[PDB]
Amino acid sequence: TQRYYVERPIFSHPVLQERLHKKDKISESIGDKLKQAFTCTPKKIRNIIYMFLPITKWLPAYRFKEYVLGDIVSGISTGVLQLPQGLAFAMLAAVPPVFGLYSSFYPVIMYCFFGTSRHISIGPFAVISLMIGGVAVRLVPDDIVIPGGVNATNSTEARDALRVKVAMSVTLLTGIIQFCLGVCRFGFVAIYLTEPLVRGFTTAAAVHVFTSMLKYLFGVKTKRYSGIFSVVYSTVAVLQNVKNLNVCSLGVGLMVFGLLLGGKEFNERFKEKLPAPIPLEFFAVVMGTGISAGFSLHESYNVDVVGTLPLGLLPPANPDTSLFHLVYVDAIAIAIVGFSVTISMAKTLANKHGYQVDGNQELIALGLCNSTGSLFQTFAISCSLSRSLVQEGTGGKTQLAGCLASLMILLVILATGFLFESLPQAVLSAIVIVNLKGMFMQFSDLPFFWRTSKIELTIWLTTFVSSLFLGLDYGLITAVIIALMTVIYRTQSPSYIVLGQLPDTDVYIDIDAYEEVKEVPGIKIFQINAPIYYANSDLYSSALKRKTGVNPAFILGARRKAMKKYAKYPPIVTKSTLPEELQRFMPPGDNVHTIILDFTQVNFMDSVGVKTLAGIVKEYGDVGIYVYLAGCSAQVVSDLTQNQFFENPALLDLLFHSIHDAVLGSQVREALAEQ
Amino acid sequence: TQRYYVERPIFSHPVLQERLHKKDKISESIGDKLKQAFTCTPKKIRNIIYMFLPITKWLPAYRFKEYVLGDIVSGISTGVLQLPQGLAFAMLAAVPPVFGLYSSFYPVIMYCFFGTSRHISIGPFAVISLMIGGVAVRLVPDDIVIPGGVNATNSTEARDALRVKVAMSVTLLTGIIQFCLGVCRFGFVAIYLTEPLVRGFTTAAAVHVFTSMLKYLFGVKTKRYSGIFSVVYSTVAVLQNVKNLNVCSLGVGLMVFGLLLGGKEFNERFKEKLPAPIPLEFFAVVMGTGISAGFSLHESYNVDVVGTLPLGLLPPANPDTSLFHLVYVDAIAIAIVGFSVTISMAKTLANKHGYQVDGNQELIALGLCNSTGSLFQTFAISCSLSRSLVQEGTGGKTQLAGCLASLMILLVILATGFLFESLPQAVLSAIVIVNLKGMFMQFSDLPFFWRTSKIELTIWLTTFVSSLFLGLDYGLITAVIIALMTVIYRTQSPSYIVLGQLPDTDVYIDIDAYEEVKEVPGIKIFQINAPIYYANSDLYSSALKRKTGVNPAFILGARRKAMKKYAKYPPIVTKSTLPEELQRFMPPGDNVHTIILDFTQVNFMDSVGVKTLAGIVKEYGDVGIYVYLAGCSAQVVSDLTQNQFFENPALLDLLFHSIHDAVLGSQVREALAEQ
Repeated sequence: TQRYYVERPIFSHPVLQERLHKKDKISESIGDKLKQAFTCTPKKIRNIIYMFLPITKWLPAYRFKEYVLGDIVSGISTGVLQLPQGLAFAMLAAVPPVFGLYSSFYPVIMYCFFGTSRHISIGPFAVISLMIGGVAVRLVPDDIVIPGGVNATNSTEARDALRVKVAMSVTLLTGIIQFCLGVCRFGFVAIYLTEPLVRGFTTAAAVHVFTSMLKYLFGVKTKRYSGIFSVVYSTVAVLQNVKNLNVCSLGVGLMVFGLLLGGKEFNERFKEKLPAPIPLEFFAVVMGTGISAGFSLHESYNVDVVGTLPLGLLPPANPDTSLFHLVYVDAIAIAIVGFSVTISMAKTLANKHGYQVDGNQELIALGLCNSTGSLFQTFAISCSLSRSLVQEGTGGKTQLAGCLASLMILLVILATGFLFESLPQAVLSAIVIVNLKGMFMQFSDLPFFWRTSKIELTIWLTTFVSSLFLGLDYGLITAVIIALMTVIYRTQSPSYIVLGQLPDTDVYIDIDAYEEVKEVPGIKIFQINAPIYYANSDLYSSALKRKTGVNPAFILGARRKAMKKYAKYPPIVTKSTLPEELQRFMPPGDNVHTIILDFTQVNFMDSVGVKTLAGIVKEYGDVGIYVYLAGCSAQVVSDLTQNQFFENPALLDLLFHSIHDAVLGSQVREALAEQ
Repeated sequence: TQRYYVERPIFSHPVLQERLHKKDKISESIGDKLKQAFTCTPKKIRNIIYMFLPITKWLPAYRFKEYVLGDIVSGISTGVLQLPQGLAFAMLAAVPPVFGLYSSFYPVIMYCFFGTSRHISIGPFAVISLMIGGVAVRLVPDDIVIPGGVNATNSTEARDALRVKVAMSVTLLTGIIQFCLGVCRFGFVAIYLTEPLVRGFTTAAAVHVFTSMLKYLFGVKTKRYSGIFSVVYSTVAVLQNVKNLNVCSLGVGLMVFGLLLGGKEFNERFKEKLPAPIPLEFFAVVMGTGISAGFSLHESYNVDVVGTLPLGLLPPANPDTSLFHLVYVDAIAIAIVGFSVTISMAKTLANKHGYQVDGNQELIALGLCNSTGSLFQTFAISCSLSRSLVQEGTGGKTQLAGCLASLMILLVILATGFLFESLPQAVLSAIVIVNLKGMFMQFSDLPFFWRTSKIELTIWLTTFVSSLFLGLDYGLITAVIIALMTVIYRTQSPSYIVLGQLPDTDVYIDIDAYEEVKEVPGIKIFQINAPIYYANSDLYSSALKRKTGVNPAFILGARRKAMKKYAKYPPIVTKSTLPEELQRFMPPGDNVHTIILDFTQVNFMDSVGVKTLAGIVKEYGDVGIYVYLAGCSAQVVSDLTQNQFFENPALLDLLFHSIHDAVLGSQVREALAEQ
């Protein structure tokens, strides 16, 4: 009507090509673009400093008026949750518990200096601690009888110190690997961690942490498992040793568990203006240690206890390097899983607040944290998932909440430690299990991805199962590979639709979707929303033949049967005119004379796709049906040209700019044929 | 001009949707389509019989007049090449050589009954024989001293028989696995074997066969290697034991090698009308055995010899099944690699002649061949690559060439065998090495895929290297995974191009490609030829901001700096009109008022892509720039709707049917704004 007036000639490929002339587009010194900048410009230097060491821009652009309160409250809460988590993951690392406080202190300040994620908290992260403990057990097994010299009982201090040394070596190697990956721009790999992949992976990690804390909650001594089917073995071992437990350890653990669930529900449900997310975990830990000490619980009823915490800050003893030959593989595994968890949580919390986390810079910061921690008697670190959620939800505006947690841990390690000596391990297990609630709430993503899109649900469930039953490392690798497989599947099951023309317009849409579209007579239009490549070409050809209802093989068979019933410079022609007897013995099907293949949606093709297109064109030409490509893009035209599809026959004339151009060209030649 | 006259109203999404009404499209009993056919129709029964047991259609549709000559000549040549190849692969399987003739006899007739590939020959295929020999060595090592009873020298017959039993068990398991995969429609996986993948894999297999035949060519006894870096270990072992060789074995081997190369060049170069591809290999083997016997070569100069061939056809002794517990994994590996090689060669020879090979039916036929062979004292089988090329090139029109080879092997095993007793292993090694020439000629694909397309070259080289250095099994798996990774890369590096309008038409093409396209004033058009999904969204957004030259963040910064210099039911609005002071202090850039995102090429999106589009629209709306989606397909519109992108705001009005519709709608609203 009033608008959209075109009045333009028929643009086949040769017409549009002769209409317009190419440009130069060849810029000089291309491919060596970054060689010739290398400048000492102040802006570039400040940008590099901002990118490597972001605290140069964190501090000056600080907003006191509200961030002071936000970070104060969030840091208080996150350090409160940090102390018991650090202790529990330390005792789970087969390392004396104070090294958990060291790991909760040093890497936090190092990340503050070098990290970019606003809402993140850095600590032991029990699965990393599990791998560290498995390595320590492997290198320093329990049965080792060392000639100490005093000829006394087999004190565990020597074995514990050897395990600590193993932890130092492996964590230093992970730090070095992480830094080396970070400088070499490996953080780009963090783009393959989808949202459902991250959700499933973190939920599997939460299930791992739960099944790990089970054995301390029950007060049961069981053999430590690590590797593949680790969670299954841990759970079955706990259930096999469900007998001979410690009834009082369960009593205190479940008591603090129930009171802590009640407190969390009280604190979340009854949210008001002035009330803040009270530090429940500190109350839990102080009541637990008070009950344990007042009732002599460790010596009366034989409950497992944290034990003695050697006070003071130890000097930076340089670690050994001769255990790398034995720990390189598990150092690689620890570094990979730590980076994956850190970037996954930093990204899923950056999505909520709209800021960009550089995966490479996260990797560099995490590696430097791990290395300096190894220098300062610290095992490997990562992002604590539950503490990250707690710091985010409480309103941590900057990294200063992490700093506040670090200084509270510093207070615990310098002044106190007399106090938390008599603390049941059940209290720590209950605290960790309760704080896994934020991770466990991610199971609501199953109905969501069921309604929204089942490919994302498949990614979620596959990541969850693979990451739960295998380790987080192998589970993560297989989950990423399968998430990438989903794209191949999505290009392997396209939507082949036959198009029909909206009357007296140029709009071509699905014939069997809107009933106001009547396909133009004697023309069939095919349309695939996928690239035509090796994993897709045969399906595309078969679908064309099936859906258009025009199979050249059946047509040739019909010609042969009709003939049977009748018994009563280059030499190139791309179109064999039909030498039929001009009879009706063939089935009275449609009299289609051309087929238009819509390549607007076809992103690319490779050699197999071009071969199958040559086959399609040749077959339909042999039967007597023209084939037109419509809307071929420059990428697709180049992919057709590189392969020997245009040996300059009248094949460059089969291409048209759009579907309507192809329809009009076919109608024009059909009218010309009647002349 | 004369044609292409549209004269149609502006079709935004709501206008086109209200113009036309949806159909039903809901067919009854959908999703259970194959439940309600289950017919005894004669056509369906004959189709099923043709599909499972194709010899029912091979024989009746046979064309004597030319296929008789073709199959006669091709069968003669292929059986001639079959005999020495069978013997060599048998002695390489750590199995006495006659079982090579059994393997060359029974599975060939079984495949004739059940196989679909016209141009294929079935035999031992030295790498499969290598895996079989490795399994036999593992289960029956050389050092085993069995109490035979005669208390004589440690005769190898008992050890050889135990190795044969192991071969029986493993090949029966491979046959069962292959059949079970074939019935369960596993042959669809053969669609992921690209052309370059197949070429690289078969060239790596040829290199494997060459390095395997080296040690028999040199007459050197070396430890057998199998597994990962197998070829490297075999070659380094041969070169380490390059000393203490057998000079006469090398003499005869290189003599027949040179004469055979000369004969092959004579036979191929001097091709004429009446001359046929003479059976060179039979002359080679007969001269070799004549020289070995006449000069007493095995006992005079100590050359390795084929040995005695126990005459006659052995009865179908049923194999044991208690070795499955030990050989299941290598049976799976053998079945996978055998199917991969068979389908790869059958497909690459079906491409030359234009006929379809059902991967599932190939798998079923190969499994039945392996199983019945295990019943008849046969080790595992596959498609011989060199013999497949020889049968194809000589002009094998049907499977009867395979039958002729099988009957010639039957003649060798029933009548002769007295003769080939004194045959040097060097002659067989030279024959195999010479016949690897067809596979080695595939190295010409490197310049071809260098000029044509470098993704295919990357697939070729990666498949070759991975399949050569790892085994064919792990190499094949990694090659397939990387070939699928290339599609992810191809969607991760699209061609972002800014479009410009061809004057007074509706054709929009690249601005910096043709210099006759002038972009419409105050509009920027962006265009990606890729899906917008998780691995692609951030790159797409950054590329839009960079290439269009319109970054909302820099624009907001410019507004803030201008303000600084000045110091001298639902509540939804998708477009924040600019509250500027109406001043020029901002940089004098373009005054773009809308950005049109071309989604014609966008095949699909997932949750991450829809999130980044919501972000893009929100950002540009906040700055004061409209964003229009142009050409969204039904798949993309559904992907936008499932995710909460249309919460029925004026967002369903941002979609337009085509680029020109979006341009005209933006110009219309801009004109209306001036009112």
